[PDB]
Amino acid sequence: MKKLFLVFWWHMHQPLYREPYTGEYLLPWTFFHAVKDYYDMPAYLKDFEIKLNFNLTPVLIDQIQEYAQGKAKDVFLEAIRKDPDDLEKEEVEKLIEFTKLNYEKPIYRFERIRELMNKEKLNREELLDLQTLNLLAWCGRTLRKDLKDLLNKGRNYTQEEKEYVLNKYFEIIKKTLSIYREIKEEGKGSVSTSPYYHPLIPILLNPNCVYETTPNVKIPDFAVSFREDASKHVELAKEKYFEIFGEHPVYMWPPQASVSNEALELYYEKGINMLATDEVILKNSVERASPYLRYYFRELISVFFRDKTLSDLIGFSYHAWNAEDAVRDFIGRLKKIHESVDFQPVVFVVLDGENCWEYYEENGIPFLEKLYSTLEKEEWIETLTLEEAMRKEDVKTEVIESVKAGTWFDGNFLKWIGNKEKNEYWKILIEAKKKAKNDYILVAEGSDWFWWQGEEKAPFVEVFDKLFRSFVRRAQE
Ligand SMILES: OC[C@H]1O[C@H](O[C@H]2[C@H](O)[C@@H](O)[C@@H](O[C@H]3[C@H](O)[C@@H](O)[C@@H](O[C@H]4[C@H](O)[C@@H](O)[C@@H](O[C@H]5[C@H](O)[C@@H](O)[C@@H](O)O[C@@H]5CO)O[C@@H]4CO)O[C@@H]3CO)O[C@@H]2CO)[C@H](O)[C@@H](O)[C@@H]1O
Repeated sequence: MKKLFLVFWWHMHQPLYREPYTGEYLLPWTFFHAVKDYYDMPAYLKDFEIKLNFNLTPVLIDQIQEYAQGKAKDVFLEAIRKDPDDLEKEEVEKLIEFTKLNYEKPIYRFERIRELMNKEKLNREELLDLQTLNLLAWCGRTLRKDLKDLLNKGRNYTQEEKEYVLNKYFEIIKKTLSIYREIKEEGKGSVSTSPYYHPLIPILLNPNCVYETTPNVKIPDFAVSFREDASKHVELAKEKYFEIFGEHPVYMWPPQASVSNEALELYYEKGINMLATDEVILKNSVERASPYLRYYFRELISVFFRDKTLSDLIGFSYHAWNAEDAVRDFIGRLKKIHESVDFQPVVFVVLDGENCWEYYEENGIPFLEKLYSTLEKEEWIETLTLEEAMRKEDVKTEVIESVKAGTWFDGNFLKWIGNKEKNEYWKILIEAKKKAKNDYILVAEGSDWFWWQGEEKAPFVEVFDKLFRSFVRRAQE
């Protein structure tokens, strides 16, 4: 039987939201995505006989452990936790703006939220509901079955009921990293990591990588070298992986799929057997390649290229469709790949594993449950782990010699460098690295800080600029 080999690689990352001096988490994005996706995505493998693979960044690992140890001083979560009678006006405005940002996401479709937002003034019992419903909107698949009745109530929540939800939420956080260990040991999937603080390795190694796809951009004069710090990102991530899993990582996802001939060399010298990047880089780098093949880079390392179409469909398109339609579309495009090639194709599906689900109905649980059940019965599709895909001899392999540096965002680095605003953050980093006396410089080399800068008016970009400038300052002391 000619088979199609499907590889799912779910990338999970949250930049360090913890302000260095105050030790306060200024955004609750780690807590809400952990209680909703970080435990629940692998928990699918307990109920579906398929293979899924996950990528965890070290900085995400650090935050979840702090939240699981009760040490994270989340300011927003404290506004949820407290009785509304102890709530200052600023915290109440913070709660209402958080609800306004998510008001139109399907996971916030609670009738009570319609009322309370249309309400001009709010009493304590209404504020308790704005807190509790805000927590309950971010409920993952596991606890959605457990707290079904609280979720069915929809209103008239109490302080004790909200605190019960919160303890149940923290139990999931305490169980999160064990499930990644469990699915790795059980063979139900492979776990990978990225360089520690999600940096852009091609830029740190040689900033001239931006001109390979964007020749007339203006980048800041890099008067300092970041090549040593680039190795530290890879090297420290292997130790965090060894801490959690007891072995060194052999598979790594380059942050934002960023690859260069130099990064690939570095990943080879630090022991990475395989990495993955986007189809755009393949089309820029090699003449008429297919993304359905294992690739050897100069015999040193193995590179797989993701399917941009299928991955973006889940990441951006399928949320609008009914669940049955999206799954049928997905299998339809897989059936066309099967007939497009005269070999047994490998189809790599890589995307962020947490951010798309909030825009889906019921946090995407129906779509995922129909996709995993469909994939269970379709026998021309075999889901694989990254390790199984590495050892499989039914996957055609070709050797390539070069790549053109880029990312999965248009094949260029323009989302992080190129304009005056983005270049401001690099000039700050370069000048600070000249004076950097601690490793908080590595936090400031994270990709997220540069992403939010100057693109458009966006949510809580203030908070990102505060942390960047805080990490930079603490890096020079
Ligand atoms: O810009 C218009 C555009 O986006 C709109 O969505 C906005 C959301 O409605 C809003 O919530 C806003 O706020 C958050 C986001 O919700 C939250 O998740 C926050 O946290 C993380 C991600 O969770 C995390 O995964 C990480 O993501 C990385 C990703 O892992 C990596 O693979 C790569 O893709 O880069 C991502 C960023 O580096 O980091 C972010 C933070 O860095 O992110 C936001 C900041 O608070 O998010 C959207 C901003 O507008 C609407 O969808 C629509 O108007 C448009 O499509």
